[PDB]
Amino acid sequence: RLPDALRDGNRIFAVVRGTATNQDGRTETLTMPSEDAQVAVYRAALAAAGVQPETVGVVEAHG
Amino acid sequence: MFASTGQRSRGPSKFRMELLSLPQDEWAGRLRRLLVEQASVILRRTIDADRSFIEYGLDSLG
Ligand SMILES: *[C@H](CCCCCCCCCCCCCC)C(=O)NCCNC(=O)CCNC(=O)[C@H](O)C(C)(C)COP(*)(=O)O
Repeated sequence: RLPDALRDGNRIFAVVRGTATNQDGRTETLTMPSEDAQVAVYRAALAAAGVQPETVGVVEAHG
Repeated sequence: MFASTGQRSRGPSKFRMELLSLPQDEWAGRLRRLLVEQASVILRRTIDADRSFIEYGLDSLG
């Protein structure tokens, strides 16, 4: 927890502020991804982190 | 004396030519029957002409 890490003065590399989970549902096949589901989980992560997409400049995709 | 013959001399798709000869409206029915037959063969089970192949289990490999 970031408050406790700051309180104990430990080495901090970076802070994660939001994580989200979503499922594609019934896509075309069992392995087909869903663009809409990906957008939904992006929105959920942005909302949970309390931040705007314009703030983020680097995206590490599954690729 | 020739009796009959059944050799695999199909070669080019006589189906394509016979469909081309037939009026374009017939093309839908013949293609429908061909697809239904082939899909029933590959999926091993008979199928309906309107039910989705997804609900018949047509995977990526299929
Ligand atoms: C994760 C890829 C991990 C695959 C590992 C395979 C392991 C073999 C079995 C493990 C047994 C475990 C033992 C338990 C007792 C991943 O990041 N997925 C790659 C991206 N995933 C996808 O986007 C699916 C990839 N697409 C495709 O390649 C096509 O969907 C396929 C190949 C299904 C064909 O076309 P179809 O979708 O039209």
